Amino acid sequence: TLTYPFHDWSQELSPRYAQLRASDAPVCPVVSEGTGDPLWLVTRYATAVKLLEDSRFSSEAAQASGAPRQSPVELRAPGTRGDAIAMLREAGLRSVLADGLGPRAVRRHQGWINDLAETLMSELASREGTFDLAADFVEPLSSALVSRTLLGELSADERDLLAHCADTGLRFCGVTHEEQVHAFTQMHEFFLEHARRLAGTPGEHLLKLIAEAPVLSDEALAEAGSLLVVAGFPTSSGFLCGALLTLLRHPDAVQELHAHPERVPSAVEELLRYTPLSTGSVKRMATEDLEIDGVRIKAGEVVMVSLEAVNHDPDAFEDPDVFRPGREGPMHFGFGRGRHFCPGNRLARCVIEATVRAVARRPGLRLAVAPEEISWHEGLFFRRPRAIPATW
Ligand code: HEM
Ligand SMILES: O=C1N[C@@H](Cc2c[nH]c3cccc(F)c23)C(=O)N2CCC[C@@H]12
Repeated sequence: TLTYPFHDWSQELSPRYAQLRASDAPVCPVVSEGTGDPLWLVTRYATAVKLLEDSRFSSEAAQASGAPRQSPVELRAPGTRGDAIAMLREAGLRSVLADGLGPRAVRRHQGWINDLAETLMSELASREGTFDLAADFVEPLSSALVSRTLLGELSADERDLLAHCADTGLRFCGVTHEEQVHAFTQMHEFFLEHARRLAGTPGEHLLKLIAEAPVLSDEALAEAGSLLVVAGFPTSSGFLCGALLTLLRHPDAVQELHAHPERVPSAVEELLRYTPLSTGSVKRMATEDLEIDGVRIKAGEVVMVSLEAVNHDPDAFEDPDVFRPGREGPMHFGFGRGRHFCPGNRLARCVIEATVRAVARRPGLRLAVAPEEISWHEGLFFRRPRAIPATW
C-alpha cells in the first residue's frame, strides 16, 4: 500500500524510514509511484549489509529491459545499452579506471582542487554582504571536478547543457516522461558528437584515459561520458551543497575542526553518513529465488536499499540523527557497499575534504536565512537546494 519514494526533497528525511526500520520484517514491500511496479525496500543496516554483499542480488540485471524500477522512466538514452560501468570493466578498463579515479588521480588533482576551493572562499570573503554558496562555490567547484578529472575541457554552455540534462533526467517527478527521456537523448547525442574531442583536450581526465585504452568506438565513448555525468555531476554538487548546509548548522563542530585540522577526515566521513543525498534507493535484482533475513525474494524481484535510512539506523549508530565527527560506529553507506562501492569515492572525498577545510579555516561562515527558509529542488534523485544564502 506504501508508494515510493517518500517525497522528502529537503534534508528532513521521511518519517517512513524510521517506520519501516521499526517494523517486523527486514524487507518491506512498496509500490513505485512512477510505474506501479512492486518493489522491496530495505531500511536496516544489518539487512542492507547482507543484501549488498550477496552478489546473487545483481545490479546490472536490475536494469535489463522489463525490470521493476522506482524511476518513472528508463535511465538511458533510448537505443543504447546502459550499465556503462559494466561495459567498461568488461572491456578490460579496470586498471584504467584505477588511474583515472584512484590514488594516482587524487595525487594529480588534489593540488588544484584545494587551490580552487580556497580561491572561491577567498573571493567570497572579500565581498561585503551575503552570497550564494551553491552558485558561487559548489557549482564552479563541482563543474571544475567534472571537467578537469572526468570529461575534459568544457565550455560554460556545454557545462550548462549537461547540468540541465542531469537535473531533467534524474528525477522522480516534475518533468513529463518524454522531457525526462529527452534529457538522456540530448546527453547521448552531445557525447556522440563531442566525446572524441573532449577526450583529446589537455590534462589527465578519465575520458581521455578511456579513449587511449587498448582493448573504443564513439558510441562506447558517448556512453562513458553520459555515465560520468550522471554518476559524478549531480552527486558531487548535491552532496557538497548539503555538506555545506550541515557545516553551517554546526558551528561548534566547525570551531573544533578550525582548532584541530587533523580531525577533518573523520569529519568528512561523518558528513557522508549524516548528510542525505539520494531520495531513492540503490537497487538490485534477485538472480534466483533467495532468502533475506527469512524473507523469500523471488527471481526477478527487485530489492532497494535506502542508504539514507541505513546511515540513520540507531541499531548501527548511537544517536544516529546527531552530527558527531570522530564518532566510532560501523562504516557508513554514503558510498554504498560491496562490489559496487562508488569508484568515485576518492575524488569525491578529495573535493569534500577541500571544502571542509576551506570552511574550517574561516569560522563565522553562517546562513543568511533560516534553515527552514532554504528552497529545495523538488523531485530530484539527488537533493540540491536552489540556493544557499550565506555570509560572514
Ligand atoms: C567524481 C565523482 C563520482 C564519480 C566519477 C562516481 C562514479 C560512480 C560510478 C561509476 C558508480 C557505479 C559503480 C557500480 O555500479 O559498479 C558509482 C556508484 C555509487 N556512487 Fe559514485 N561517483 C562519484 C561521486 C559520488 C558521490 C559524491 C557520492 C555520494 C553519495 C557517490 C555515491 C555513490 C553510491 C552510493 C554508489 C552505489 C550505487 C549502487 O550501489 O547501486 N558517488 N559512482
Ligand atoms: O535516486 C537514485 N539513487 C541511485 C543509487 C544511489 C543511492 N544513493 C546514491 C548516492 C550517490 C549515487 C547513487 F547512484 C546513489 C539509483 O540507483 N537511482 C535509480 C533510480 C533512482 C536513483
